[PDB]
Amino acid sequence: ILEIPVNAIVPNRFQPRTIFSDEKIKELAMTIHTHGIIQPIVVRHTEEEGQYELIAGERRWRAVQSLEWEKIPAIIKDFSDTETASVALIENLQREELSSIEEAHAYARLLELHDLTQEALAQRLGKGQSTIANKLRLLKLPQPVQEAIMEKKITERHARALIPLKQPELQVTLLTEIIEKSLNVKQTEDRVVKMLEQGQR
Amino acid sequence: EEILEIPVNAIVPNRFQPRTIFSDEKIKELAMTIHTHGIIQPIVVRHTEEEGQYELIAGERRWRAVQSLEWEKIPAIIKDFSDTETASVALIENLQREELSSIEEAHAYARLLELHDLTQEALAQRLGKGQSTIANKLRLLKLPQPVQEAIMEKKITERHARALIPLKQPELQVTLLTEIIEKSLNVKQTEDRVVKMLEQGQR
DNA sequence: TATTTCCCGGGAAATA
DNA sequence: TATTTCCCGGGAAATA
Repeated sequence: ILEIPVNAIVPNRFQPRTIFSDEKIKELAMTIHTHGIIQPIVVRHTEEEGQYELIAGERRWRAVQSLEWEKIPAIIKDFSDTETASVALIENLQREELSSIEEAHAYARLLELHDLTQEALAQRLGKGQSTIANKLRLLKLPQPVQEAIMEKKITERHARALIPLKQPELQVTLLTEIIEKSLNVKQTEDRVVKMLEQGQR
Repeated sequence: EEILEIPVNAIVPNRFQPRTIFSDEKIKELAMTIHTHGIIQPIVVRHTEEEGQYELIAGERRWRAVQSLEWEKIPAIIKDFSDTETASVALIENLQREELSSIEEAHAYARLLELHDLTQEALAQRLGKGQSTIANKLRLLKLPQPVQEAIMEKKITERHARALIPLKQPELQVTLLTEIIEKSLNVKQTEDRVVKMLEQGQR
């Protein structure tokens, strides 16, 4: 038995997220408030270190979330015969892909250090000179926008669509609107066009 | 160029490269390809600060395969690269990461479904994908081996191979595969070329 | 391994 | 090199 952070636990990832009745949870939380915690939750380790995935006791975990405890008693499971092999597969599938700005910084360094042409770099990476150029352009964008690219909140084309505005204040404005209204790039491109007619008036 | 045999014990991973994670099965799969035909693409290394010790530049995967095969020696190409060159070679490789082919993913999905007795829905949930995306990959496993190789060798795209499935006859599919390559057909054309061949099945 | 339809961002050709 | 244009396969919603 181990006490683990309530924030570290996530529901069973293969199953759909369960939705419990507030009354049934309150009814369970009142059973914990009276008699205490009686059965610890069962979890395992995720790909990340500080993070656990719930196997059993999702109901009890939710009860202690509402009771606002920082810690929850838990039983860790150390499975290998299948788990470790499958975790290797799922990780080999969900390979961590570098963001536009990450690549842009990588391209910038490679061009500075080894005095390469964009053509030369594009050749090596099996890409078009224009693809390299349009990534490097993103480096001129405001740091808030660059973070949104990294945090994968927006796509490359989203950030590219902001470049024409040229004014950092106008860009960070739309960035928040893109996220809040979940705008696609086609919408984002139009939203820019319309703001460059408000620049005329 | 020049190939030389060096001690497996003398080689260390690329400093600037992040600590790689390889599947024991994928390594064993490579080691068994070396054990059978007795041929390896030689690793690229350089000399360290110490003598008789080499630092790996490329081919960490192949080096690991020969470690498990328990050979004392590994064919290698020495390069006089500076800490900057070595670091940039690590970057360019970290950029041009080998992305898994449709068939590779299909085989991965099939195993994951066999192992954990999961639904396609369940797997799709875990991988953050749509049930249909999982289904349509697994479908490719029914295609002729020539077509499956073309996917792997990246001669055609997933959607190309998917478009062949309706031509339920393996002979008709391998026919179009060659036509897709020869005429450099996109998927839209390949879909039409199939429709037209299912009116030649009527005639 | 169920299949069809089709929207949309990657990314490169065209262009400056 | 930097910028504009826009085609097309990934991949998921819909599934006469």
